[PDB]
Amino acid sequence: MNIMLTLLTNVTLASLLVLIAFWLPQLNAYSEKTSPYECGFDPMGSARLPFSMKFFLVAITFLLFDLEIALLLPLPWASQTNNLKTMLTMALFLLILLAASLAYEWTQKGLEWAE
Amino acid sequence: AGRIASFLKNAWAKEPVLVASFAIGGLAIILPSLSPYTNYAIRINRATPYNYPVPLRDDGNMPDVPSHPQDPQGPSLEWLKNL
Amino acid sequence: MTMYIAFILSTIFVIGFVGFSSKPSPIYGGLGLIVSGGVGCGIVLNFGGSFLGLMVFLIYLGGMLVVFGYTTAMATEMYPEVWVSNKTVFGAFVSGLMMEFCMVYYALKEEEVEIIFKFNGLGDWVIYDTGDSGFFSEEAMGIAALYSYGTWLVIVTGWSLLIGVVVIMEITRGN
Amino acid sequence: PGIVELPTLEDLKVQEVKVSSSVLKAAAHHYGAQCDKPNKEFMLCRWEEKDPRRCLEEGKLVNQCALDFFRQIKRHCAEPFTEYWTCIDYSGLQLFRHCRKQQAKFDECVLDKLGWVRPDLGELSKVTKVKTDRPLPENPYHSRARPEPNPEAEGDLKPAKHGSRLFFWTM
Amino acid sequence: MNPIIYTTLIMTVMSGTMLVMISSHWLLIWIGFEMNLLAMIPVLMKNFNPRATEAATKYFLTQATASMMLMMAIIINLLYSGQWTITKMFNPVAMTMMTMALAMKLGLSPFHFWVPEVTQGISLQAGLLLLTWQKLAPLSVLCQISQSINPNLMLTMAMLSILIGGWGGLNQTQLRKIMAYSSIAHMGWMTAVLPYNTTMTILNLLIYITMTLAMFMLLIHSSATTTLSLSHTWNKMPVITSLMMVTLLSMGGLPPLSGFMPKWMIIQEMTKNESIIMPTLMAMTALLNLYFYMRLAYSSSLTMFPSTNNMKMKWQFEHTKQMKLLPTMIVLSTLVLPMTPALSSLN
Amino acid sequence: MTMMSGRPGRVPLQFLPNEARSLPPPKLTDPRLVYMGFLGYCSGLIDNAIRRRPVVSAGLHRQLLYVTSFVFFGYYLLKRQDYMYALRDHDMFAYVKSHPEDFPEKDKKTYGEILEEFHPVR
Amino acid sequence: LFQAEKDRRVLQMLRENLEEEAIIMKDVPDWKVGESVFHTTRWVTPMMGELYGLRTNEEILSATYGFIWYT
Amino acid sequence: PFFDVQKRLGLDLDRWMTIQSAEQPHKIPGRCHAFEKEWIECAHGIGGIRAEKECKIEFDDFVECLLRQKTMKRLSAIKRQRDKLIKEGKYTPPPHHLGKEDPRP
Amino acid sequence: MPLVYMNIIMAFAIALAGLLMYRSHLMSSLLCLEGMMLSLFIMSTLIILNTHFTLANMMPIILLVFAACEAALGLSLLVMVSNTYGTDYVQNLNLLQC
Ligand SMILES: CCCCCCCCCCCCCCCCCC(=O)OC[C@H](COP(=O)([O-])OCC(O)COP(=O)([O-])OC[C@@H](COC(=O)CCCCCCCCCCCCCCCCC)OC(=O)CCCCCCCCCCCCCCCCC)OC(=O)CCCCCCCCCCCCCCCCC
Ligand SMILES: CCCCCCCCCCCCCCCCC[C@@H](O)O[C@H](CO[C@H](O)CCCCCCCCCCCCCCC)COP(=O)(O)OCC[N+](C)(C)C
Ligand SMILES: CCCCCCCCCCCCCCCCC[C@@H](O)O[C@H](CO[C@H](O)CCCCCCCCCCCCCCC)COP(=O)(O)OCC[N+](C)(C)C
Ligand SMILES: CCCCCCCCCCCCCCCCC[C@@H](O)O[C@H](CO[C@H](O)CCCCCCCCCCCCCCC)COP(=O)(O)OCC[N+](C)(C)C
Ligand SMILES: CCCCCCCC/C=C\CCCCCCCC(=O)O[C@H](COC(=O)CCCCCCC/C=C/CCCCCCCC)COP(=O)(O)OCCN
Repeated sequence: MNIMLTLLTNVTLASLLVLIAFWLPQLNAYSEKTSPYECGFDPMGSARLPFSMKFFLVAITFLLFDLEIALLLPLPWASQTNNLKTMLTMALFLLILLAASLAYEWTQKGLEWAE
Repeated sequence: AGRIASFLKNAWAKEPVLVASFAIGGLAIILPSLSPYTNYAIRINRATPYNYPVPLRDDGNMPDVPSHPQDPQGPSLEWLKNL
Repeated sequence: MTMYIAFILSTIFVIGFVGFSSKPSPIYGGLGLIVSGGVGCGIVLNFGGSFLGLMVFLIYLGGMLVVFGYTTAMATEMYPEVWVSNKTVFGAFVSGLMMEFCMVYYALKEEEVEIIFKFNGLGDWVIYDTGDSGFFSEEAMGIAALYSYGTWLVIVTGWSLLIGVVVIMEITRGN
Repeated sequence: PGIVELPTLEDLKVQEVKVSSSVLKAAAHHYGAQCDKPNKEFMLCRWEEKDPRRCLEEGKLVNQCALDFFRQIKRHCAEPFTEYWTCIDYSGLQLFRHCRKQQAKFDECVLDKLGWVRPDLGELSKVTKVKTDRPLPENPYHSRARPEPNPEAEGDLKPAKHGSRLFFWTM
Repeated sequence: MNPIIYTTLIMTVMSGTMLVMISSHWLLIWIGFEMNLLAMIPVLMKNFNPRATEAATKYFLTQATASMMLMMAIIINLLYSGQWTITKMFNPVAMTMMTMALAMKLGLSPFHFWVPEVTQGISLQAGLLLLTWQKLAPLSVLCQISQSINPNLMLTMAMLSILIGGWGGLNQTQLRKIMAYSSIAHMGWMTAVLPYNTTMTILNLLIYITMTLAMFMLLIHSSATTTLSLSHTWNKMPVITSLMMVTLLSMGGLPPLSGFMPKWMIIQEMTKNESIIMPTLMAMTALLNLYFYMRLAYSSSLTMFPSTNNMKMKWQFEHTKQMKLLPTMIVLSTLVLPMTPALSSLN
Repeated sequence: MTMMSGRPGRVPLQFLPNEARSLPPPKLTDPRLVYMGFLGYCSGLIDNAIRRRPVVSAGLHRQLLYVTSFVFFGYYLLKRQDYMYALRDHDMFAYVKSHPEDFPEKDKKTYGEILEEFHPVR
Repeated sequence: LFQAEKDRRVLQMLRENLEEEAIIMKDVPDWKVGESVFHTTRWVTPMMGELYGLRTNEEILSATYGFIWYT
Repeated sequence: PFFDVQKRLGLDLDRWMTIQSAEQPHKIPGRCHAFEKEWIECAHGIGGIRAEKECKIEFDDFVECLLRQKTMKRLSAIKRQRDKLIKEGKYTPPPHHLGKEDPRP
Repeated sequence: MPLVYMNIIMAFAIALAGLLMYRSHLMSSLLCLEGMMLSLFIMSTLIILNTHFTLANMMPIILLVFAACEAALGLSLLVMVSNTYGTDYVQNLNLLQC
């Protein structure tokens, strides 16, 4: 309830700042002024054209590696269990396979951006 | 004996970060199995009373079970305060 | 009925689902899924699952960043579509909103059976536990028991993630 | 499927222990040391009967014993105890760690006024035995009679008469 | 692809199937399906050739949709009973969702559209694996939950699969699409008897698997994926076409061949349950499969098609790599009817 | 439905329970075993045919292994099948014994007392 | 001590709800007052809709979301 | 189909997580531990067909604990009658149901 | 069932419907797959929290993990298709017929 009030307050303040920014000054909008910026000359093509990703395989890999932090985040609570020998074996097993995943991608040239 | 030394020298000269990370990971894997304190941690995790200790019904032949918390029978935590 | 917070959050969840289920430009679709993830995090927080809600919100923020990056490369479509830019997308969005409002109205003041069972409302506060004890979080202990009880689960999950790295590297190889 | 039996409002009447949480935590260790027998009797009843309606009289004795305990503290040294729980109350987490001087003053009062010894680390969490005249409940789950099992397999195994018997096969 | 990587992907596919087969918890069965699909996708793309990419994408979309409905059914069942064990599926809406998800995974009609396309788009080894190993996990799940299965829905999909496989096979010149439609029809036969007797389902699966393995290995031996390409084999290896003709006749279900045993065993079972119209329609519909097997037999073995001059060069070379289990598979797919009573060892 | 999948006391992956030892083993001259050996011999002949070797006399060690493996597997297959049919018979007889009111013994009339309709052929 | 007081608090709330049910449903055709919904006769922990059903929204909100919302 | 290697080897790969009455961490019980325990015990070993008919009382109680449908129906029937009785005005709910109670510890 | 459960189930149904009714972009369908996963996560978490099944608290996390493997798989395929056509339109996947 307090956090909801905090979020509402922050968003309201930011929106009021935008509203003041758009309603206080004098606006003289014309076609030359609102045209896209590309250093003084008109743009050649559209900015909505396909823009190649050279790190596409790292981006897919980041999806799997990001899910492994979800598996490792409860580790502080897992250290409170009585089966510390089983727990430590599982924690290290997950980090070793995580490192092995990185080793496989690294050696097979997966971390290099496409040219 | 002689190949591994040259390999280690070359790795330390070119990729010290990988040598440091592999050494730290190897120590992290190995050392817990050789430590006397690893048992103590388990014992500490066993001494933490998260839930209520439900009393037993005294059947008359339960010598090692205490009748009062301050009675000498039962588990002791003297090893913990001196640690 | 109290403050209608959970019902409002679930309604916003459904509205976000309708937004990305309309199949407009992916940039917009990604935004609708982010809204749904945040609101579902709020729903789970309102039930005592702080860790699960925060984890799902974080995971979907990362996934939607990757999806945005992929959309700018392979799903660009020079005039990208917003919900009001095309009759099909707007029609699907309006159909979703109308169907959700119809279901809510039919289940709210009266008690209809739709597919499985019925509902009278009463607010979701009714079905709670009343349990009073604890120096820990039950949800946290349940999640942490993965490393002592769920050894088999850890094994299969870790193997699947390693294989996923190998598989993505095999698929995109080409040649 | 039947009316739920409930106690009357009068059976639920008892002299309340109207001290605050910090007051209870300041006296918690000595209280657990001194009022252990009725407390353990009530907890054994509660965990054996699985029904709050069957252990009201033991809860009343728990309240009565807590009243006697607090009556002894107020009668012998209320000052030292009051300085101890007031210091404990200030903390947002109600920490024992922050009030060790006040705790010493209270412990040394109760040691010579009443001979009370503060339990050591590990003692209040022991599992203890309880002597009780309350009979052990027979069917606390109110279980129905379990259905009888399918009978058994008995006898020796003989080859199937005239083999497999599948259509034309003679074996 | 590296041979070690191929080997470990094959082991992961098999491990997912076995995880489904040994699990008592629904979540582990779902995990087994996910693990199977994850390693299955790169096997379909082993040769790049964009048709393989298309087949892999279609297969992934179908199987991911089926997995989602399967998970939803698991969760509904859990909601209506705090149970994770695979059992008779306490909720009927959950049961319908589960049956539809498994029918999508197997490719039963009307979820059958993907099988011909994916099979045509992948290689013959990938097709062999897809049409033999991939059926084990869903059928093993269906055997377990068979008691709670609604007969009207399952039998409707079974009849639809038999009809659609028979009709679709008639129009095909490509061998992989013929195999796919044959697979759809045999899946329908398997699932028609499932609510009555799971031992008959297992028996039909085993006989279909040996027949499919023999047929796919004979098509790998003679590198033919079209009818006209297979029509050249009489002029290079007549024995292969003769064994192919006998295997096709067995797949048709003609007595005294091995193919006949499952149908004979299913019809009988359905007659003990007072089902007469259903087996009669299924048996009469299987004649479409027999027709388009007979047409292939006419093309490859019972007549001689014109050949080419360069075939002469092929007369000077031998098949280098040999499939050791092909002879056993052929004999098992043809000459096994006299040992029908041994089916009692499957229960 | 699985008729005997969950029979009480059943060991999960045994293939041959101990009680099956109470049954007479199949004879080594069992006609079913001879048919398994014939299947192995046919597998060996087809192996020679596909490999383009003299069909009848190419590899006698390989043909012998085919026959021996088929016979060896068939022996245990026959043992399991016979045991499973014996179990079916045992359970059916025990159930008939334990449910007399469901299988009532009926005194049978003679054909002199039964009245069958006569349908002339003409 | 806390368990002893919690038992009495829950029981008193249930009894008060029973006394109000006896009055509200006096003239409902065949309503059995205080009738359980379970076949079994053993104790069942109340659902918080059974304890706070006839009470104000403030205490209902505090009993449902008080601990979760406290920051 | 199901190859019960867990039963054969006594391995317990996933049976620890099948039911809610099976050895939770810190002995935290499920909301319906008694109901599921009674239902499981009643139906143990009699087979699925027999259990469905003979343990229907236990299973119905367990389902009532799980979803509490009858409890919500009863509470709704209580509050609808109370609303009707107050709208025309002859109930006057007691002061301890309006916030004027003297709370107990 | 309360209104929240039906809202979650309706969200799943809307996502499944969204997946089934294809428009043009492949990525639009991968997003509906992700939405179906999110709806399942919320539904199972609500059921698990409500009944206080402590061990089951780890299963949604597991459910999340295989959600990523399925997404990463799909995106991988979306790359190859795009590399063939310069477009992720599902109309291009028409080389194989029924
Ligand atoms: C009811 C009772 C009856 C039940 C019936 C059950 C079902 C019956 C069968 C059902 C249908 C089976 C269909 C099989 C399709 C296979 C597809 C295939 O392989 O292609 C065809 C293949 C085509 O060959 P090709 O195209 O001429 O060759 C070119 C190459 O492909 C060109 O490729 P390349 O150049 O890359 O060559 C590499 C090559 C060469 O190989 C190598 O160089 C070896 C290299 C070694 C690398 C080591 C890597 C180790 C690291 C990886 C570790 C992975 C761990 C995964 C586990 C994770 C667990 C979390 O490797 C291969 O070709 C394939 C390797 C196969 C590996 C098998 C892995 C088995 C995994 C077992 C999983 C279960 C484990 C327990 C799980 C428990 C639950 C968790 O030829 C055949 O396979 C003909 C068909 C063979 C079927 C066999 C007949 C059925 C079985 C009969 C025996 C008895 C069965 C019953 C046993 C009863 C229990 C005792
Ligand atoms: C720090 C964060 C918190 C800030 C706290 C204060 C919040 C400030 C509010 C934010 C808005 C700042 C805008 C300040 C300038 C006023 C702009 C606008 O509101 O005034 C005119 C509003 O007038 C409109 O023409 C409409 C007038 C009437 C029509 C509808 C209004 C009906 C209200 C009835 C009024 C009659 C008397 C009411 C007495 C109470 C619009 O004129 P316009 O040129 O476009 O905008 C450019 C303004 N310029 C000229 C200064 C550059
Ligand atoms: C028979 C099969 C052998 C050959 C085939 C291999 C295929 C299987 C893959 C690996 C098999 C291991 C699975 C065994 C199940 C684990 C659970 C059991 O063994 O006990 C655990 C023992 O776990 C230990 O950590 C040792 C086993 C861990 C093995 C390390 C992982 C290596 C797996 C590598 C193969 C998997 C695929 C490839 C990945 C690289 C924990 O028990 P514990 O905690 O006392 O008590 C729990 C009960 N409590 C909670 C109520 C108290
Ligand atoms: C075309 C003919 C079919 C060919 C089949 C392949 C031939 C090779 C045989 C495969 C070798 C493995 C089987 C024997 C090894 C050990 C078996 C044991 O470990 O498993 C037992 C199982 O034993 C097997 O089921 C018996 C395998 C025998 C297969 C042959 C039957 C073929 C049907 C008759 C057609 C004629 C074939 C004659 C061959 C020439 C455990 O029983 P259970 O775990 O409780 O049942 C699991 C399934 N349930 C619970 C759902 C029922
Ligand atoms: C026993 C525990 C093991 C696990 C614990 C470690 C935790 C995680 C650590 C590893 C994470 C993943 C490592 C990824 C491996 C990278 C492989 C690789 O690609 O290496 C090459 C380089 O080659 C190497 O691998 C570097 C040297 C070999 C590995 C490093 C040393 C191996 C072990 C050394 C320490 C052993 C213990 C110390 C002994 C102390 C001496 C007595 C990369 O360089 P390039 O990108 O090609 O450079 C191009 C620009 N010039």
